[PDB]
Amino acid sequence: SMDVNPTLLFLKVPAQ
Amino acid sequence: IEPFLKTTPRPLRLPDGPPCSQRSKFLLMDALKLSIEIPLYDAIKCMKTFFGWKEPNIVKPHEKGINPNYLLAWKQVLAELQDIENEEKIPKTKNMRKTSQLKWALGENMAPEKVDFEDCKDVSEPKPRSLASWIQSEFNKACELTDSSWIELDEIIASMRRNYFTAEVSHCRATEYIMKGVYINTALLNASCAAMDDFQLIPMISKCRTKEGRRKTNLYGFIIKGRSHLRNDTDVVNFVSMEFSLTDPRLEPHKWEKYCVLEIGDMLLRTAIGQVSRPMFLYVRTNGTSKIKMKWGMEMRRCLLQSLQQIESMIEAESSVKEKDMTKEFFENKSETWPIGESPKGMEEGSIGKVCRTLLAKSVFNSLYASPQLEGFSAESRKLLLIVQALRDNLEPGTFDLGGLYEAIEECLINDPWVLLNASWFNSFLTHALK
Repeated sequence: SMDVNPTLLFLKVPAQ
Repeated sequence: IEPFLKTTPRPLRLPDGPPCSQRSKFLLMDALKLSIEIPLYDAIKCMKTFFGWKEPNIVKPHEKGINPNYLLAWKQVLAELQDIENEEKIPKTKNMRKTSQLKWALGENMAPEKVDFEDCKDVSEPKPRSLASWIQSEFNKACELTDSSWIELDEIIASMRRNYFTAEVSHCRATEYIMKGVYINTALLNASCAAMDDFQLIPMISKCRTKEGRRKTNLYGFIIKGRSHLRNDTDVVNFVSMEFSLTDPRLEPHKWEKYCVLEIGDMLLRTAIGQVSRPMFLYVRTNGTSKIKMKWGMEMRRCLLQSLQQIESMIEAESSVKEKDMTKEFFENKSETWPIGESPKGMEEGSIGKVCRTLLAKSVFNSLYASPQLEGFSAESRKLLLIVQALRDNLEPGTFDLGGLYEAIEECLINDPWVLLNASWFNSFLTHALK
C-alpha cells in the first residue's frame, strides 16, 4: 500500500 | 542555459543511531477516544461508556523516570474522579491533591526553594537517532478520511474553491489533529491562567459530527497541569499527559522512549469474527509548554488556510494554461495526474482530493513537530529542490557551492523523526527527478 510522499508533487508542481 | 551538470545531486545522508521516538504533544494514530452524544462532566460520562477498567499495571517502564510515580498519578486521577462522580454541581477542570507523585512528575522538587551551594551550576552533541517506519505510518494515517466531520463548512467567486477543498478535508484525520490541538491548548491555557498555584486536571476533549449527523464528544485521556506561575510568554508550565490507547507499547518500544505505559483495562470489541478482548493502555509522560506554544497550538486552523492556498495556486498552474477555470474539472473527476506516493509497484498518483488531504497533513505535521531542525531543513531543502528541478529540465543553476548547501541540510538531520522523514522523502524525490 502507498506510503504518501508530498515531495513527489514536485515532479510536476514547480517549486515555489 | 548550457545545461551539462548532470546527476550531480546525491542522496542526503541520514544519522545512524537508535531509532527516533515519538515527541508530539498528544498521541496521533495511537489515540483512542471514549465518546458520547463542562469538560469534567463530559469526561465522566465518556468514561462511563467503558466497562473494562481494571487495576492499573506498568507494562512499559520509563527508563529515566520514577515509574511507580506514574502508576500512582493515574490511581490518584481515578480516586479524585470518584469524588466528583454524582455530587450535584461538577466543576470545570478541578484541582488535585499536591501529592508526592504529582510534585515529582510536575518537576516540583526542582523548585528553586530547595538546594545549597549547588545553586552554582553553570556549564558553558544532541545525540543522533535513525529514521523509523513509525513516522511514515503516522503521516499515512494523517492523510486518511475519517467516518466523522471535524469542522463546519466555513470558519465557525473563488469562495467556491474554499468549499470544494473543505468538502475534501473536513473528514481528514489531519483535521481531527487540528481540532484536538485547538481544544486542549485552549483548555491548558485557561487552566494555566486561572490557577497558577493549582495542579489542575484537564480532560483532553474534542467534538465531531458523525456521518448520520449526530454530535459526538470525545475523551482522549487527561492532562494534569503543574504549577503555572509566571507572565514570561516563553516560560514553561510542566504537565503530565495521560492518554488512552489500544496500541501495545511493546511492538515499537523505541517510539515510546519518553513514556511510561500502563495497562489500565480491557476492552470488548465487535469484530469480523465476533467479540475479541484487547488491552487498553494508558500512555503517560511528563512535558511542558509556554503561552507561546499554546498560542501556536490554538491557531493550528492556519494549517487549513496554508494547505488550501497551495491547492488554490496549484490550480492557477493549470487554469491559466488551459484557458478555462479548472477547479470543477479536477474536483469532479480526473487529473489523478499528480504524484504523491510510492508503493511496491512504485510511483503512484492521486487526485486533487488526495492532494488536498496530503497538503493538509503536511501543514499539520509541520506544526505538530515544529522544531529548529525543521526551520533549517525547510529553508535549506527548498534551495536543493530548486536546483534539482532546474537540472531536471537541463538548466544550469550556475556556479553554486552545492556541497556547501548539503552541509547546511545534513546538519539539520540529527534526531527529529519528522525532519528525518522529509529527508528520506527528498531522497526518494531525488531518485525520480533525476532517473
